[PDB]
Amino acid sequence: YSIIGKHSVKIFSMLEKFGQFHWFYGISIGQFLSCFKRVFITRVDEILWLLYQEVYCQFSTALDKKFKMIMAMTMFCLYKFDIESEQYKEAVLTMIGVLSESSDGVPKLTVDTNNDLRYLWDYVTTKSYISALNWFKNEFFVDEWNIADVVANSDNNYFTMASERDVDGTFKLIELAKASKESLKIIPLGSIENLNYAQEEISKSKIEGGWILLQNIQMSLSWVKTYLHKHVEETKAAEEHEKFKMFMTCHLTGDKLPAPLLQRTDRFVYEDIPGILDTVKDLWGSQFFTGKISGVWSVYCTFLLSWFHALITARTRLVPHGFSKKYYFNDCDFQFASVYLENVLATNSTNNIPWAQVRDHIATIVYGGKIDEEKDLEVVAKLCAHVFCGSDNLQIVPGVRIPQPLLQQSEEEERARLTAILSNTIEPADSLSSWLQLPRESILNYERLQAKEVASSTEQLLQEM
Amino acid sequence: NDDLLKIIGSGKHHDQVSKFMKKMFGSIESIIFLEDFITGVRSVEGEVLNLNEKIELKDSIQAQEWLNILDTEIKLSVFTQFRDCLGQIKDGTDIEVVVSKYIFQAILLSAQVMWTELVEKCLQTNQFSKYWKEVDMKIKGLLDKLNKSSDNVKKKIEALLVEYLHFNNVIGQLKNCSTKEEARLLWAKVQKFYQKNDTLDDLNSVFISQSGYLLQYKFEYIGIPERLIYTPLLLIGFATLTDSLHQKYGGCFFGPAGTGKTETVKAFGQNLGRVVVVFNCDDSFDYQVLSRLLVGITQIGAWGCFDEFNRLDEKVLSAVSANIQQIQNGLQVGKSHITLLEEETPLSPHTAVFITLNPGYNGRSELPENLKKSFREFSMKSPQSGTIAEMILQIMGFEDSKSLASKIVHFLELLSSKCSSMNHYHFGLRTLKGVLRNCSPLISEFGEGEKTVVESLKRVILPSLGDTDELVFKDELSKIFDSAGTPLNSKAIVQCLKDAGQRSGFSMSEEFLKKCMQFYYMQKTQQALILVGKAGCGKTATWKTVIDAMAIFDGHANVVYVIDTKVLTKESLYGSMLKATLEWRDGLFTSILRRVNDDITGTFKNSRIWVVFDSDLDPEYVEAMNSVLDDNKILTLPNGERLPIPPNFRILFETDNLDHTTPATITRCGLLWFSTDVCSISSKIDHLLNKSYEALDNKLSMFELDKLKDLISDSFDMASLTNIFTCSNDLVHILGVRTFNKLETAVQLAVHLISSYRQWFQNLDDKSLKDVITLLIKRSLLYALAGDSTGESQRAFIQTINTYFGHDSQELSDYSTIVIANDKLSFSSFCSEIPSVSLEAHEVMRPDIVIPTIDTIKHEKIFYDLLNSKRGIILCGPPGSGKTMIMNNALRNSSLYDVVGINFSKDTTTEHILSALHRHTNYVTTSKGLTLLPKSDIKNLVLFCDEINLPKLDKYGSQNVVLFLRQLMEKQGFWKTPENKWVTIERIHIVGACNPPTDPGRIPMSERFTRHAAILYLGYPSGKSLSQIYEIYYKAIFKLVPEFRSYTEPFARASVHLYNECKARYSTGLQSHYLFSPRELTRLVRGVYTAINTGPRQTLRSLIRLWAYEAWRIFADRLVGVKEKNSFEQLLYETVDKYLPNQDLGNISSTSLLFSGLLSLDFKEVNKTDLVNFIEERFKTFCDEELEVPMVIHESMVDHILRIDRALKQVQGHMMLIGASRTGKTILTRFVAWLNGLKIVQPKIHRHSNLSDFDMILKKAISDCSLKESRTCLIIDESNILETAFLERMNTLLANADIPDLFQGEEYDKLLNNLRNKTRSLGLLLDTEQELYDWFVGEIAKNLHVVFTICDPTNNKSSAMISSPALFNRCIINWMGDWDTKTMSQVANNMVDVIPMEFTDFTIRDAVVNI
Amino acid sequence: DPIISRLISREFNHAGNRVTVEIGDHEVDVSGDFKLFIHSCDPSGDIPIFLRSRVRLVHFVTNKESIETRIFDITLTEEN
Ligand SMILES: Nc1ncnc2c1ncn2[C@@H]1O[C@H](COP(=O)(O)OP(=O)(O)OP(=O)(O)O)[C@@H](O)[C@H]1O
Ligand SMILES: Nc1ncnc2c1ncn2[C@@H]1O[C@H](COP(=O)(O)OP(=O)(O)O)[C@@H](O)[C@H]1O
Ligand SMILES: Nc1ncnc2c1ncn2[C@@H]1O[C@H](COP(=O)(O)OP(=O)(O)O)[C@@H](O)[C@H]1O
Ligand SMILES: [Mg+2]
Repeated sequence: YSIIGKHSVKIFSMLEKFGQFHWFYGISIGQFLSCFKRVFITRVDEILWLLYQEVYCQFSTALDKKFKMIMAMTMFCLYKFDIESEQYKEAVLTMIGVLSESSDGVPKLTVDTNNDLRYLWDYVTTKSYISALNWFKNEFFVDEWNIADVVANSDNNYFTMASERDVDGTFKLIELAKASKESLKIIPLGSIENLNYAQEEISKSKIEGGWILLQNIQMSLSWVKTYLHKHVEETKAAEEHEKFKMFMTCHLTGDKLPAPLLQRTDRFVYEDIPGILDTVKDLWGSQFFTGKISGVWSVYCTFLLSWFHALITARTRLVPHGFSKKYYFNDCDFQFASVYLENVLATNSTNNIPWAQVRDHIATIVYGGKIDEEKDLEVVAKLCAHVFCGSDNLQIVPGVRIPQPLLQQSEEEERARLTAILSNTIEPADSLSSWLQLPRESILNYERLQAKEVASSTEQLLQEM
Repeated sequence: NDDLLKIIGSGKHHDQVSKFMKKMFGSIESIIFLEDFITGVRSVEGEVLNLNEKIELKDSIQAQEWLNILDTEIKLSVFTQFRDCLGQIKDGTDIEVVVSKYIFQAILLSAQVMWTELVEKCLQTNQFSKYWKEVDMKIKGLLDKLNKSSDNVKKKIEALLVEYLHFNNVIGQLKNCSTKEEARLLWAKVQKFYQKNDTLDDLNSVFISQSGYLLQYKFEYIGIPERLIYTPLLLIGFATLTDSLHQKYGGCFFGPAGTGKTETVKAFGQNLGRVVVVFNCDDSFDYQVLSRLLVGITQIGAWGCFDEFNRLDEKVLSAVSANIQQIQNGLQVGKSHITLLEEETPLSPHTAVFITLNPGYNGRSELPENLKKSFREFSMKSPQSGTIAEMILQIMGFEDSKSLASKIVHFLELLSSKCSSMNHYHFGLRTLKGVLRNCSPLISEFGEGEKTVVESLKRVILPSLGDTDELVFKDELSKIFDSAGTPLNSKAIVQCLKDAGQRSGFSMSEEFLKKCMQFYYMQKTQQALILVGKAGCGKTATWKTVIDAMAIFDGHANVVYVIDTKVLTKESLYGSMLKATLEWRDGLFTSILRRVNDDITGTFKNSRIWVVFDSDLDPEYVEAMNSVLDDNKILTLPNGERLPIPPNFRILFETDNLDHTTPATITRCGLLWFSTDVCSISSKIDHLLNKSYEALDNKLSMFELDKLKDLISDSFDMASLTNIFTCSNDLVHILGVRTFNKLETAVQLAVHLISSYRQWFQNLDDKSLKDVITLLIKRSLLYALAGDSTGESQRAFIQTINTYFGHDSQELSDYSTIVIANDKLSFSSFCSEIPSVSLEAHEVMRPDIVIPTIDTIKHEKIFYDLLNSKRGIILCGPPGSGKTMIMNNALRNSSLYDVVGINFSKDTTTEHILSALHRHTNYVTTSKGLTLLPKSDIKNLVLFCDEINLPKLDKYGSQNVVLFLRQLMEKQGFWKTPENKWVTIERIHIVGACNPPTDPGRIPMSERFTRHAAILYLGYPSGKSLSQIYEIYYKAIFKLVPEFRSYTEPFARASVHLYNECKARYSTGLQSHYLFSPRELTRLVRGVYTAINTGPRQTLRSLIRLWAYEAWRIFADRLVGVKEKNSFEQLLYETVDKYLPNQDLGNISSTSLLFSGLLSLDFKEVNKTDLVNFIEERFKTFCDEELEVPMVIHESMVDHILRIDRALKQVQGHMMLIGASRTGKTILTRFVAWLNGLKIVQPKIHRHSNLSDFDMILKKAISDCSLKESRTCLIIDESNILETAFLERMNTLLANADIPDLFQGEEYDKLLNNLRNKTRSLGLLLDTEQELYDWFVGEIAKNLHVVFTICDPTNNKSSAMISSPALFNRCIINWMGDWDTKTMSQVANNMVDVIPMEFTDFTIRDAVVNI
Repeated sequence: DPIISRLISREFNHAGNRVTVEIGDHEVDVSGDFKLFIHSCDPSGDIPIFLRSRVRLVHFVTNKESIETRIFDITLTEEN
């Protein structure tokens, strides 16, 4: 058991160190024990491996894709370094060293000796990075939990999912509730009315047993430390109360939540990123709920914007090679651009040529407002050049051509026609280089960097213990 | 509340309210009455607005009621004056007519509306060219009207110029467009001011379009504010602000400070007829005031801007941020009433909130999450320069403003790409704003041309370039634009400059004339000047020379104030306000302004005032006066004023580096970079010689002087010295100073040595005379180049000198001396003659005792020669090398000079210097120098500052205490820190000692200070002179045991061998406290004497053991571990065997030789068993009488008790114990003190102890030691030293025998009085004030005993104790750091002395202890 | 603070019935019924070397090493 015991500390020490780095990455000793208890319900060897599997399956969910992968690589080195040969240890460390830029050399080749490990070197040598990074997860042979699975296993009434500003799992939670156990109640924390209504709907829902969500807690935080800190601590009767589940939404990049509260509540990182085309379809999708307020020609501009926004946001992710730094573009930025679009049609003639100042205003005030680096400001602009000026056929992306309103001038026809152009397109394999004008070479450079980050942080973590 | 109450109270009067309006309006300053009626109002700017209806005022009227009518009429009055004017210009009336009768706000709005409408139609026709010239004419028309204008209306024309230039600029851009589409894009981005001639509600009739969006002009008065020059970037800010506001979103711009984000919010308000309220956030700003202000804004429907929102405290910021959301959420929805600060207040929908966000330490600050969805963030950027250049050129009087702006930018841009990367180089727009600002006065001389641009370029750009880049300038200036061949003011200034220098001593070199010219041309335009260069560049010469040359050329007198910036505190210099009585006291920089501003009783109006800051300049100091450096030209008090500075009043800055200062500070001022020293090596010496000759003229006849100057001229030529100064560099220089700055040291010495033998020059042979000169010149030239050298280097340099001087001329020897008869004339040069010293047994240790050597006399002579020159001396060298002794003995011998020792520590204040001096110096108001600080007696005073490279430096890194001495050496007096005037010190000299700056603890000193010093490196001597020296020391003490007179030399040789070995075996490579010096030898020599003078008749076996014990206590007590401790046991053995071969020795280990005077009446070797038993009978007693503490008496402890005993017995007893923890170092000290009959003082310090408290604890123990004759033992622990100052006080108590600060002023007089009481009581009168304090000090030195207990010397705080030289040198260091295995077993045995246990297998007790 | 210091080191000034201790200045009577304990929260904060040596340092912290001990109890409940 000492042999089991020694491993579990270095495991917990690793999970602990993630909490030092980032606030949301806490782990408690009881979390670790509850996890280790699960492992039961050469025997010592199997139980050990049952731990490393179980630890991966439970604590993976509460980390982001980077930390998922650092935990995988580290855990693999914590296990296979002790168990496997010293021949093994330097071969895998030499490979982690190529993935980081620490060193580059070729490991021990032994025919039939190691094939799993011979298969990794193939990934690293083929310069295929993301696959090499995942190899450490796969090597654990675990069926990796969905937020859903987590929720089903969990019997806690509280949950906090942090997420990057790129997304909001608000809509994941909607389909999670609808598919089983219904009872979805979205509560925005805005002003005093919202907080005031909020705390009312909280106390009532727990007795009723409905699901509740507290959208974007970070913003309302001063209140959290006063009301929620007391309230969630007091509510050990919430365990006694009807099957009910409360959810809270954070942002990782942003104001730091209290650790005690955070540890009480289950944790997930919504890491789930939509396609360019899918976001086009999600954007265009809602715009029909308005009714009909604007003319046929506008619908075209609104479709254009739907593409534009879905292209800049996709480009946001890929830095450095893409934008210089991480910029976040919102639904608010879409709204202000559409507002100006309705207005430029309301103030101008139905001649198509108003297009020049549509570019400038969208690229320098509406979206270029936040942008501070001149390098990036030209990117926004060159994209407006492409999305906004164009005659009759645009070809926003290589597959798809966007044709200008027809003489028939039907707005219901045009919706159907522009929805049809979306349904016909299939977003290619290489979308991030083919659709966002940027070259493939740059995409790989990005892939290489995120590899480098996981491999570095693991080297560092191994030496530290 | 306060101001509100005054208004309601003052209602009867009405007139009193005008003061408060300025606050609740922002635009207006005071209200105008006929008393019955309000005729109008005036703005803070000066502009007079008259109302349409003058409001009548009566007893039965409320302030509420009358003021509310005023607000309404004031806006209506604006519409009136607007339509009145707009209609006029519609009927083609010239703008010059309108200006005189319409308020700016009204005429501005009218121009905008008419312009916009005239350009709107011009887009249809495309008749741009014809409207353009038309406007261009109005531009010139307004420009010439400005020159003929009353200053108040001069603001109005200038403000309108901002606008009319913008007008023509837009039309011009429109003229240029490729197509009509291109023109209609450009036009959409502009702010278009329209009118409704269709509907009523006239205050709602004027509206503004931009980017497709409209914004209704609210009518509110703005006055005539200085209008922001229109840039594309400006319009874009205006464009975002309108796009945010249209959707009911708040505007927010983040960016670097100095981008004018608030200026923009201000401007954008004004353009729409609003006075935007700016909340400067976090400037001691209450939340309750802002919560007030917020409600006021939501009711009045005003515009609020949070100027640098980021700088608010988390508590405040949450509260504010939450409030703002309510408002922005209320507007977005349009809720009539919204709740904020838990009150239902109504919200005007005219309301808007703006947040400027300056960057923090990380980068650009952020909005709280709630505000992110409520505001719209924008990135302010500095404007591309080209655009601002053109406009600024256009306002001043254009010529071709388009091409000058191209050309200026290209040039500045080209400089950046072509010049070297230098730290102080700025070719940023700040620089072109400066070149442009410099242009205005320059136009007055020449034209509104490129040639005036050209001259401004070379006025600002050139003085800051360094020689390589100085041609890059000339090459690209002529490449871009070639303007003029010759300069005006070429002859007239120059002759006024040369005549000033001939009088000053100076030589007109290519460079000195250049840098003199560059300066002259700068003072003209620039009010603040910066002079940067290598220390001794000639900067104080250039400016003092130009300044002087202007009183000859203009005829205007100068009044110069040189202030060392960093010697004084910001409070001492700018203005200090005192906590409780909040009394405003002047300071230094503000008080000298009051002579010019407050009381120009004499001529200050016709005079020029110049305020020079010699010292290194830092942000904190320049920031406190940034307002004078601003366009303001006014000084801002911390509380209670702005004081205006005239154009007479110039600020200079001379410094050596700029690394600390801000590019912002530079570009307000004019920078004069001194690339090289102004003048030739020869030319410096030339001036220097003549300056030296002048000193002598007041103590030497013309016949003597004429003849001595004839000698100097023919003895040394430049060709010789050239190679000597070249070779000076090929040498290793400790405390290095550059060759050029060595010259004052040379010539001053040379002149003094020659003027010394002046009587012997009357009759002496003309061949022989030359040789006397040449020898002294060769000598003085040696110490001035090679004095700070190894002397191993000096010897080699002596030949280098001989080489390059003429071959026949008298050669220099290592110990060369000149010899002359006392009463009868003789000549010849013979060397190295030494007196023989006899001193008795008691004389062996004496604070004033030096054994003359080949080197002692050599050093004492040169050191003394420098004082006669009156040059500052810096003695550098390792500890124990004799800097202190050589200095002290050369001066304790002479009647001329009188010495005062100041011992410097890590943190010494400049007042410490002054307090120490106040006993020996006397202020007298003699007319010769106003206040003077001469010495309190008639003959010269010498301040010896020991450890001058020890005091620390500002966070920027500048040691003020050093700069204070630099002030004394260069300026000759100093500014009084409290009373605030100049005191010129009379006949006081600076001499300092310091360790090499490669040594740890040591701080590097400023070449600006060390340039004034002759530097002498003194090392250790021989290992063979040391042996000679201490032989005479043993000789003296062996007058007590004459039977061993044979044995004095082998004892002296042994002592030195042990020294040599300890120093080599145990160095600072093993432990930091392994630091040995001849001080230890002198401690050993005396330590032997003391045992003899109070011991039984000594056998040869006794004496060697007596010597061995002292050798142990002086060299090995400090040694750590056992490997080194055993090493010394064998070393001691090894040394006796080589020098004193005997068979009578015993075990020489410290444990076996125990010497004490506790049992014996004499200091004798005692028995191990006799001592242990004596301690045991005394420890019971000490246990019972004092603190009850059980301990085991063991072998080590007895040895240690004797260590402390000898320490506490010596007259000056300082011992520091290093004991880890639990060793009992603190208990043993208390015990040995109690045995010796010493009062045990242990500072009762605690968490809540101030310095004053510890000051008290010290002061008492000091006063009880002299006035009560206490014989106290002061135990200071590492815990006791709470601040750094505590330890600094402890130093002063050791290095000197008193703390001067404790007893100063009145507390000095009280002590002085009490002292005379006790002095008389004991039976002596002491005549002088100095004679009494010298007893007081001498009493402390023999009654006060400081014992230090530090546990881990590895700790950084306990490191500082050991580090401190004062403590380390004047203490006996002892090591108790670990328990020995033998002492562990010994202690364990006595503890298991009680026997519960019974026989066992195996001893039973012996086994348990071993586990 | 330094003053408690004599109370920590067992130093006292004896009388027939009364036992006195010096704190700051005032000499106060020690009961015998009197007990002293010192409490701290953070091992990050360093206590002075004088105290640390006379004081009985005890760590009431649930450590990482706590997991080692607690996993064997959990393993053996599910193993034997
Ligand atoms: N034209 C000249 N001919 C001869 N000597 C000159 C000339 N100009 C300057 N010097 C020498 O240079 C020195 C000028 O000292 P000054 O105080 O101007 O230098 P500094 O850089 O201000 O030094 P610090 O910065 O230490 O005050 C004078 O002592 C003088 O001997
Ligand atoms: N030539 C000498 N004559 C007399 N004493 C000397 C001589 N050389 C060294 N010493 C001894 O060394 C000590 C000199 O130390 P000091 O000059 O104070 O050190 P430093 O000047 O390096 O601070 C004196 O106590 C003195 O006894
Ligand atoms: N010789 C000894 N016999 C018994 N106890 C000792 C001895 N030396 C030190 N101690 C113990 O170690 C502690 C140190 O006492 P102290 O004299 O203050 O030394 P320090 O100043 O190093 O703490 C005491 O509390 C004492 O109990
Ligand atoms: Mg000077």
